[PDB]
Amino acid sequence: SSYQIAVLAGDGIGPEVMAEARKVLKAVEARFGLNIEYTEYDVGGIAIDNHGCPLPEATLKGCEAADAILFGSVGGPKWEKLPPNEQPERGALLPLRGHFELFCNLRPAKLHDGLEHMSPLRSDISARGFDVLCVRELTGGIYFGKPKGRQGEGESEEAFDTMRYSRREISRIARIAFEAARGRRKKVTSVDKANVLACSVLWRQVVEEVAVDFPDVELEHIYIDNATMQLLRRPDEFDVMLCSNLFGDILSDEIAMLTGSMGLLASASMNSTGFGLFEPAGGSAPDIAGKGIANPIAQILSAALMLRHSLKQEEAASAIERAVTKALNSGYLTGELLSSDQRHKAKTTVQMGDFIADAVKAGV
Amino acid sequence: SSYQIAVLAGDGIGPEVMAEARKVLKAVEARFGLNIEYTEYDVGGIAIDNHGCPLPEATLKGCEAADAILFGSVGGPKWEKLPPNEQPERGALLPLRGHFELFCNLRPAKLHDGLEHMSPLRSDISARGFDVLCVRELTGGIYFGKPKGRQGEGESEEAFDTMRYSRREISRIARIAFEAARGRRKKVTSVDKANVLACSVLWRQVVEEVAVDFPDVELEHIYIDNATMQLLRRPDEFDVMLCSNLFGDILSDEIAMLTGSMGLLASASMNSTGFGLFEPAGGSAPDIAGKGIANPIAQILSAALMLRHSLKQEEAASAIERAVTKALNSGYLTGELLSSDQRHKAKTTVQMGDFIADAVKAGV
Ligand SMILES: CC(C)[C@H](C(=O)O)[C@@H](O)C(=O)O
Ligand SMILES: CC(C)[C@H](C(=O)O)[C@@H](O)C(=O)O
Ligand SMILES: [Mg+2]
Ligand SMILES: [Mg+2]
Repeated sequence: SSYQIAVLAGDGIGPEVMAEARKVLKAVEARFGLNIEYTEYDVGGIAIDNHGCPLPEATLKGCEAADAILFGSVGGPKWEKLPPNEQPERGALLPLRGHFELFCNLRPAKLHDGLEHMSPLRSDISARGFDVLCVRELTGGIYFGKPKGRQGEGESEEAFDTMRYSRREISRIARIAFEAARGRRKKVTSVDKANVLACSVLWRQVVEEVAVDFPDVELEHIYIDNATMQLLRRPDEFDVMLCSNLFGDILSDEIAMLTGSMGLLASASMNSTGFGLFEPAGGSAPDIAGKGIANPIAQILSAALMLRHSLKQEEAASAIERAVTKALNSGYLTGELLSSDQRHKAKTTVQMGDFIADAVKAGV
Repeated sequence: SSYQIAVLAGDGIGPEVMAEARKVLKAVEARFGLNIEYTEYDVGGIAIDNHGCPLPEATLKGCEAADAILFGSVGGPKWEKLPPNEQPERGALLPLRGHFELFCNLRPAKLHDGLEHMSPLRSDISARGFDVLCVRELTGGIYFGKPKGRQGEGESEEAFDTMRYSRREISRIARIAFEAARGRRKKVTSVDKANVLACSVLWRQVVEEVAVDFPDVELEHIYIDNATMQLLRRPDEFDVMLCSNLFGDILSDEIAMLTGSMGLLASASMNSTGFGLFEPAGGSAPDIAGKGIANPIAQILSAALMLRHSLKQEEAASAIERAVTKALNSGYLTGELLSSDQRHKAKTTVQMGDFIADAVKAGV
């Protein structure tokens, strides 16, 4: 039967990189005999312009009818004057995560062979490589906890946010981390602030409870402040990093920047039934939008993660991943991945998409 | 009149680096005619061993009678089996900050001339230098907010922590940041998560209120996740970074590690009357304790900050800072500051203290 994908390209470079993801997907559909239908919906900035809000009713209903959401990027200068609490990025993402109970965020990041020099780390550290999967709990903690608000006036006006976690919420994300570790390098590093936070005392406790089901996986705990430091000295010693909502927000961006290659990084946000939202790690880069410069790899790898986790099409997901590897080691690189004495070897967004789609079609 | 200093050397390397701070201070007392008396008290690990708790009554009362606290480092392997919530570091520091209302934490970090190569940043980034002062609010936010605890049992057992800030608490730390910026490079960067947290919406609002008193200082706002990334790409563009409690905990460690030289970094925690606690940024390094290897610079610069901020002895504080600079550019370096082909040029803890004290005495 026909899978149904909701396509939410958003703002900035979203539509131009989404076009290349669709191109690649068409090559995969033909090679593997998949029947996939796509419907496009406004989200973010474009939705505010066209409908008055960043997540229109029609869009939300469209996602409810889909097997997965293939998401681009949202936001730009034009809407920053809106209060930070009505801007498009938060306005679209928090309710989507909340509505669909997308509790599990996966953010894989690795240094690719040959591109170590783009990392902002010292060259002897980046030479060692790294490959870290950040597992972030997405629907609990301080993002959605109540009470939240403010009271009082004048000097004594106060605001409050509540961080809350239940054993059940911790155990379900921890299990995901352990199962992932089992397929990787069998180490989970859980990140908390258990010397200060009641939530973190419970976090650490529950993670140790879950660990009894995985005697083959090594478990260590690290404080969030220390983790930001250790990622700079020994990123090669981490495998799976397991984080609460806010800690994962922070650490995943640190790790992404350590690659030096955010155009290569994708993200999956999923619920327990396998429905998810799949997006590039980076932003909407409105200043390069419309010029065919943007790197479509992150959006293409988003589609690969969607095939794998939501559609259960492992062979098709793998084929995309290998087509990307082929591009990277055949010199098909975009401008931001070249030292700028090389900048004239740069491929455009379309050339990248064509190459990758052709590779899939050729049986890579 | 006689100043009174409470000396809390703590664990690990604390006592051996504290001895060098006292040595330097004796040279300063003679050169500037200061009358300072010191009383030593147990804190941390040693206090648990000798008194059953990390912050004995006698120690707390001793700090109440002092003009300032000169603090070493607390913690070590021996006490980690204690729950993270009874260990010495949290057990000593949170109640001290709480009791004395030490709302303002200053954590200056800079790359020193000639030591850029110790930074874990790529050499073209570290070559540009940086000098960032982290101002962290220390007594509010999620560290001390109520309610805090847990309820329920089994799968539905839940924990909670509450982040709370008042206009008054935000305005007082913001003013400190702006006044510091005014003496530095006239830029404050305020760090928040205003797209998610009610506290951060209020934070950003109050900081903009305070800014009207400082039309000469540039103000920008950045999200905490983005800040962790931008520190890796352009640390030279930041001057004063203004942070809430938890965000400052995280960012200040990231910045410290970017120096590559944590043995050079000191911290001040102060209340509005000028009483403070002054400590090295790093930990107690129990594995090198007792060998005369530890770098005493951080502890010596702690004493300089104490002279400046608590005792109002600017000339004496400055003299120490220049004696440290003299050591660094006369090849007086400890082992961790040398590439290990150079490791035999290393000076010991005592040699460093002697050199620095002699320099102060010679009128540096
Ligand atoms: C836009 C914002 C609400 C979001 C988050 O904080 O989760 C973003 O920073 C992220 O990492 O996806
Ligand atoms: C020991 C711990 C409570 C403390 C904090 O979180 O403030 C420490 O990490 C720090 O940075 O001083
Ligand atoms: Mg983020
Ligand atoms: Mg800390």
